Amino acid sequence: ERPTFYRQELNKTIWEVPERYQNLSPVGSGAYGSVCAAFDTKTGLRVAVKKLSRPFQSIIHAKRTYRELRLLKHMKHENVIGLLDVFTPARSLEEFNDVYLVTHLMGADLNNIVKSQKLTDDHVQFLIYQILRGLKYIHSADIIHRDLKPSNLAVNEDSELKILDFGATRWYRAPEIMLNWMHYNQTVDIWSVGCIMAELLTGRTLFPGTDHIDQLKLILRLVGTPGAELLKKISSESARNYIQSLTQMPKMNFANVFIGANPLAVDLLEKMLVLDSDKRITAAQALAHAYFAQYHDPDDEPVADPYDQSLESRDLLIDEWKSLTYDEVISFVPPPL
Ligand SMILES: Cc1ccc(-n2nc(C(C)(C)C)cc2NC(=O)Nc2nc(CCOCc3cccnc3)cs2)cc1
Ligand SMILES: CCCCCCCCO[C@@H]1O[C@H](CO)[C@@H](O)[C@H](O)[C@H]1O
Repeated sequence: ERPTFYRQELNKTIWEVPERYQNLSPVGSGAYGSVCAAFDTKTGLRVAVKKLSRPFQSIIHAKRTYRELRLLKHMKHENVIGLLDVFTPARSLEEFNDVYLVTHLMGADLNNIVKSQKLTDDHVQFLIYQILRGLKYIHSADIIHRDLKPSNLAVNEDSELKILDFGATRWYRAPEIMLNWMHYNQTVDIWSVGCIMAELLTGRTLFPGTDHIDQLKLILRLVGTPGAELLKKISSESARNYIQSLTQMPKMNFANVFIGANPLAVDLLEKMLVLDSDKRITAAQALAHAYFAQYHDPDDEPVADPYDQSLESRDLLIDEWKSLTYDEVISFVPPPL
């Protein structure tokens, strides 16, 4: 049976939700979009309901709506955001204009956990382990996050962590993304992890650049200027010439940057924050690293089913994206509680 819906004025608009979702009230001010906290009476969970803004206004909007819904429907891992529900008040394709996404209500992101303070080594181990476990899964589906940072990491009271993407902001970006490289390795995400880890250990931003060029300046100070093997890999003549014109600075001693840190943590950081992306440790390799001895379990670090990114990259008409999105809404099956 189709659930009974009720209507209510929220965020300047008329929301229409199934009655299982009780006591809607706006959260985040507006920083997560049009979102209300709610209580799901069916499951006994506090949830967040997001009303997608203008989902089918343009081809780009329609495409984004379909890409996010399809992707979130595919994500089924403890350390990655999942969808609790998705619904529309519409009874048919003809009147289909709104899409609501339902997730767990999240009380905190990683910054709310850190508060610019050092964490214990055991706590760092646990948090980084979970990020890497979630990344192994995401990367196995051939997906690159590309914007991993503390505000994209949800963390509950028992420090259980989920990777999401809400869509300063450059502090965790891989140098090759800063340089508009275009053939990104999955290890761009590993760079971000190294930056996050370093901050958890020290309670300070590793590379707090003031602007774009400063960010790169700070990075090079730690990891040194490119060696000969890396110089060989630069197709760009201008990039090649400029780096050749630079003054050679050696890699810093990480042990003398993270003073008093677990030497296993120092070792891992050295393997994450390598300028040459081809030489960075992968998510799977990082999980097997000794730093995570107390958490690593080879039999419970699952991979994803294959994910088709070509379907979302098509050039389709607005009503085609809308119909395909509608199908995704209708075929949705909630997770086992
Ligand atoms: C176009 C596009 C496509 C794919 C993505 N991706 N890619 C990923 C992964 C690659 C899987 C990481 C994840 C997303 N998307 C994603 O996380 N979306 C979210 N939507 C909400 C609902 C609103 O916040 C609720 C709330 C707010 C405050 C408190 N408590 C709850 C949460 S997380 C993004 C954009
Ligand atoms: C002056 C700053 C130099 C930064 C150089 C960053 C090099 C990143 O590393 C590069 O990543 C590319 C994109 O995935 C790969 O194609 C290359 O093989 C790899 O060497």
